[PDB]
Amino acid sequence: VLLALHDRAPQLKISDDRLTVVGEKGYSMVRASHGVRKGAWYFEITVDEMPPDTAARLGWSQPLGNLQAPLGYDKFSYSWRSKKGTKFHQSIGKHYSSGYGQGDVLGFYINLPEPHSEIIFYKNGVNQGVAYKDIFEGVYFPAISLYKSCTVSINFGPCFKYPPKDLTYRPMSDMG
Amino acid sequence: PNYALKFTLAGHTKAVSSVKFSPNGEWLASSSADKLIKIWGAYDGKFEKTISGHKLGISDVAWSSDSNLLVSASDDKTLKIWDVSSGKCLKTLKGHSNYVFCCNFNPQSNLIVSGSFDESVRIWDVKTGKCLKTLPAHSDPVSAVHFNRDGSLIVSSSYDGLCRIWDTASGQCLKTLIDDDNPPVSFVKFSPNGKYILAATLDNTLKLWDYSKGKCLKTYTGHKNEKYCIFANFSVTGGKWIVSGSEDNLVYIWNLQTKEIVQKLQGHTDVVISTACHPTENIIASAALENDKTIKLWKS
Amino acid sequence: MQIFVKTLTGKTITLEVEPSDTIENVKAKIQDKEGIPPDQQRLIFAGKQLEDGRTLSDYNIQKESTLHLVLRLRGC
Amino acid sequence: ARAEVHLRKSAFDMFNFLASKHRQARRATSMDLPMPMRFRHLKKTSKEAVGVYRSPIHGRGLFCKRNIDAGEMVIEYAGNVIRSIQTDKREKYYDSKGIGCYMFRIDDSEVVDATMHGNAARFINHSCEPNCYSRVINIDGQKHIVIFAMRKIYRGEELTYDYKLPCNCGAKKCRKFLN
Amino acid sequence: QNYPEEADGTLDCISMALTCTFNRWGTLLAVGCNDGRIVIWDFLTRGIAKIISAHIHPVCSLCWSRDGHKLVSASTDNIVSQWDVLSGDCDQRFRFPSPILKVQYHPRDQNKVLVCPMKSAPVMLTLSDSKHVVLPVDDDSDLNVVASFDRRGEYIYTGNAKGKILVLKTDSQDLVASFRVTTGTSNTTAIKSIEFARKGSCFLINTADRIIRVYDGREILTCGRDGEPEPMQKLQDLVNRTPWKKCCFSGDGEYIVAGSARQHALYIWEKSIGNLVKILHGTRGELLLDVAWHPVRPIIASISSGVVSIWAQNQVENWSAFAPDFKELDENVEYEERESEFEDEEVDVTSV
Amino acid sequence: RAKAKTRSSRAGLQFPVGRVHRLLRKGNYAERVGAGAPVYLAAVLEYLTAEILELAGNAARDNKKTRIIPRHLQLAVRNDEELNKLLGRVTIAQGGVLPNIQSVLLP
Ligand SMILES: Nc1ncnc2c1ncn2[C@@H]1O[C@H](CSCC[C@H](N)C(=O)O)[C@@H](O)[C@H]1O
Ligand SMILES: [Zn+2]
Repeated sequence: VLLALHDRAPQLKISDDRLTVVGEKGYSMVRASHGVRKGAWYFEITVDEMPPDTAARLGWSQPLGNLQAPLGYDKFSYSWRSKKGTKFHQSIGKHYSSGYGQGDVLGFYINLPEPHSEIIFYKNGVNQGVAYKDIFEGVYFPAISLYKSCTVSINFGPCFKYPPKDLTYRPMSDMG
Repeated sequence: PNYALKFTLAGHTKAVSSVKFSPNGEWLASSSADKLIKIWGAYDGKFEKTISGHKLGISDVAWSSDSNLLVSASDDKTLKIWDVSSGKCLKTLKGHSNYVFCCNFNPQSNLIVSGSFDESVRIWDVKTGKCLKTLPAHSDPVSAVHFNRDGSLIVSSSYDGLCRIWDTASGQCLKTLIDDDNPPVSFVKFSPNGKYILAATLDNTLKLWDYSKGKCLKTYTGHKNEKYCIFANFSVTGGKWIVSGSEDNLVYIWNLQTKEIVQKLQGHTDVVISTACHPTENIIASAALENDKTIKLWKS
Repeated sequence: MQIFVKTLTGKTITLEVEPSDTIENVKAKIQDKEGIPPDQQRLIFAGKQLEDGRTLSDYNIQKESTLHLVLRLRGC
Repeated sequence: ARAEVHLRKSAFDMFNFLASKHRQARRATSMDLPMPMRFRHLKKTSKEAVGVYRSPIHGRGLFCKRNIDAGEMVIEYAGNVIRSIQTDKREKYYDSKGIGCYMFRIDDSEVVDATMHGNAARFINHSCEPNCYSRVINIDGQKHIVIFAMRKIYRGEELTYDYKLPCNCGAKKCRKFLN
Repeated sequence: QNYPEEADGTLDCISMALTCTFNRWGTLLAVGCNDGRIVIWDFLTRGIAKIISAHIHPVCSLCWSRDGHKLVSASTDNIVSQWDVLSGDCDQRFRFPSPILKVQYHPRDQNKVLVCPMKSAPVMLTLSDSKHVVLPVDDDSDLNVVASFDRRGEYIYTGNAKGKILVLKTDSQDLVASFRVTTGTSNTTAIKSIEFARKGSCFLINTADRIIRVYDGREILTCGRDGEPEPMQKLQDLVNRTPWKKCCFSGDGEYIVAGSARQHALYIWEKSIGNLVKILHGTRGELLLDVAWHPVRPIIASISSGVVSIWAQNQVENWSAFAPDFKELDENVEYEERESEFEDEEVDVTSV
Repeated sequence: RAKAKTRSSRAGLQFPVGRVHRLLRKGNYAERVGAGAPVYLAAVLEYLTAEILELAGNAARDNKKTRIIPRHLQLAVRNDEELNKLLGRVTIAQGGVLPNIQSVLLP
């Protein structure tokens, strides 16, 4: 699936294969043009490079968030810190969960029927923490907010490499 | 910790401002607000004279290292250099446009610092009485100024919670220690070696800031100091006691080894604003405000 | 003939030379063993400046004696 | 005098720069040269061009010491190159700290902070008949913020510009609402 | 910082200054004058500390003691007195041959003073009584000898007007080490003054062919008697040719200052590399008298026509000593601050 | 018979010392030419050359160029005060002028 062009921060290294993103200095949260509304949709975040001192905030942020927003600023955006899992949300400090290794396959999922949510930190089909509860209906963009130039890819194929176990979803060849 | 009353210096007819010991440790001086600076002894309170010749009131009186020369922080916006052995107006020196509260000498006795109310902290001359330097320091009346042991540093306390260390030779600011609270900082002074500064703030808590690093070490609790500007001292003869005046008709003496209520003296009838410690002996002065007008000599 | 050279710092070199060797050979051996450049090897024999173009059978040098290497400084 | 315990003991101010004194072509920045020829000489000139003193208008202000000519450069507004959402945290933060806003945006992407880091281009007051303005120029890819002039400015006159709430400007063309 | 650069005022308080010296810590400055007056300043307070009337005839030599409480001088009247800084009274006084050059305490003991008369031999004295030991001179023909103690106090270096340096042991007069200075091709040159550092073994010889030679204090002890050492560093001026007047070392013995006897300038070299680093000019038509150096801080005190100048680094200040939470930058700096956007120690306070 | 070291390297310069000494000997200035005179004069010529090329390279950088043409030498000389007093009666070819319009001519 192709990325966006004008609803984003162009100073990042949207690399020249149109399928791989590289970050820069600062949490300039680039967000894709395929935000969830209803049904069931999932993709992966495939790490091909992760140097040290590279915190990678991953989550789901609304169109109401800033293009330069920290992922974890408000009620409209979650967070998951690499240092002791200490997530920050509505300016709340809670030492909560664990970290994440190098070169793994990431990817988060939410289930919003036409509601009741399934918001758990999804890593490799393994529980990493029940995050939050009872959001409102709306749009949530794929949030890529990196600290350094860690080259990570992204999988848009229906043949996922680490999906959640027993997931009800739809193939990604219908959004773009 | 066995201090008992010996004598009582009486004769001051207004609120007693401050009493200080001579540097040789033989002459506890005295003053008041009635334009009368008396000269008393140390071991019995023996009368010598009463220094005057002014036009308006008197705040404070400084010393000389040989216990001879004096200056008066008068309240006619002037600087009158005095003398113990004669009692003569040696140098009549103007220089300020408001009153003066604190004034001190460097240990080599050639400069006069004068933290005033028109906020021009000046450095005067002793031999000729000429103005020498000028420091645009504060936006508040300066409460305390002090030199270190050698004489290369000047400290300054204010009302907005600021302390700045000033240079003697060049004369610019070097270190500013910051506080989130802003009480009127009443009386700062150096350590007796010249490597620490003891700060007195108006939140009923004293603080001992380390000089070069820039953080505090230990505090004091259990004293009453909210309205006025109460002095403090050090003790090197016996224990590590810290002598200060009191508002609730007491004498505030405690130890940083204790950090708790371990000794209180009692007997005053007004707010003791100024205490003084003796360099070689265990002699403690304590002078109160207008409802007492007496001085209680404590002695171990 | 193993004579010695002690400097002013307190270090003594152990040179297992022959009684008929040259100076630049000693310079090359010191370049091999120490890494110190030979641009300062002014040896002192009874206060006299030993000339650099000499041998050991010239100054009537006693065996297992002590010479002295004094460092010099130049370079801008 | 040791007894009259009075008010006016705290002011809650960062700068105690309000002093007792408050004593308020040929050059390359005034020539018609291209822009990086002027921008290089700018920072060497701005140390002797202007200064900060006690302004009668509102707090402190920028006061020249030398005759600025017409249409030349005066000083650069330079501080932290932050992005436009840390500005919200700092607005609420110094709302809790009571410190005012020093936030010029270069464009609709990033904002220059002048609270923790900056130079003497903070202390320029607001007015309605000003004598200075601003542009955004290009020096080797990066962008900068230069305060120009509008007419010949005499030694002692205060420099002001339009920032774009009751104000103490007092000018005849006042608006009385600065938003 | 390092070696001074800017002119920085003067001390135009008492006229007709002639010579100057510092103590070990550099807090006092004794200066003799043209009528027997010794004025002491301060550098901790930048003010005059004490003025003591000495004599009626001028003073041409001064030396501080090790404790700092005793001075000694050598006026025109052949007077060598152990003065006081507290009372200020002459104690000892006895006449010499009428020109006297230099006096100097022993660097460890305030009992031994080394007086160098002009037309005589060096005389080592005592101060517990009136003993005097006339030191031996090799040539005994010219009688123009300068001498001084070394740094620690173990030896005394002596020099004649023929370029023959001798080493005498400080108490038993043991002529153990000697050399003749290799001046050009064949001719020998005079010796004007000998000075020693404050840290180490190096020293300098001021000859009369206008070249300053920097030796090492251990090569002489290595070479022994009648050896031939060569200098570590040869320093001169060849444009103006500059006959020198006075030399001394820096604080830790790293730099060398050398005042001029013709043009009123001061030249500063390095000792390690050996290159000229700065020339400090001044008033164009004066005449130079003395050069000093502050032992822990870069201050030079040059006397010229009674005016003492002080080259003292030109302190220029800034902000951020007033507001410590602020950093006054110069150009733009981009960053974000953090990657996550939201004991009983009893120390002696009266220890000196 | 030793290794030859040119007199420029012995003084730490970049201009030649031997060529300056020859041009003083073969130029009818005096009979005898001292030893330190070409070293002094080559040091002075190197200082003035570096002093003008600094400013010319700065102007060439500010015009978004890599090389130096005579316009940048013109701007560098005419903007400095003391280089302008030294090169006062000198025409530099292909140089142009400085922008200067009088005050009473523009509306
Ligand atoms: N001319 C003016 N009249 C009233 N308020 C002004 C003003 N110019 C600036 N201000 C206010 O003051 C702030 C600028 S900072 C003012 C100068 C300096 N900080 C000082 O007082 O010492 C802004 O928040 C603005 O709201
Ligand atoms: Zn207004």
